[PDB]
Amino acid sequence: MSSLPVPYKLPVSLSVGSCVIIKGTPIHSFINDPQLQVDFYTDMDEDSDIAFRFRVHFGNHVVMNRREFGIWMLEETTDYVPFEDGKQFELCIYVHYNEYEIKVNGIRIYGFVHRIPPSFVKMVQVSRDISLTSVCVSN
Repeated sequence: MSSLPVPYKLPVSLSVGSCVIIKGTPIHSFINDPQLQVDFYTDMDEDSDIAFRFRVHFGNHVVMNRREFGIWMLEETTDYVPFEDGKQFELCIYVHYNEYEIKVNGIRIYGFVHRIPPSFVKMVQVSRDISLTSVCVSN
């Protein structure tokens, strides 16, 4: 009604210089392990490979990884998660030549190096404990 379906699937084409911009609000923040997940898939089904998963445990940490043929690779984390319960955030994922750069409300929190070319990404999926207002791919 007032927000997009979650989980949400958007077909995309990414190039160097692209930015995936997600606007939403953390909800259910009183539960034990509230989360946000963003997956960059290489095809339209959820069994396809994942170039980049960004999984936030709100108030705790972010875990990032890549899946090929069902197998997860080298996991990366940071405890820098500057979201606010019940307040809208702007999550920007910039596609650079060498990495995805993740900014939360304008502040870089991480850079995840490409394991496969970002041009291989065909779909972005947003899931878990958010209300989702908008998603798009800019430039």
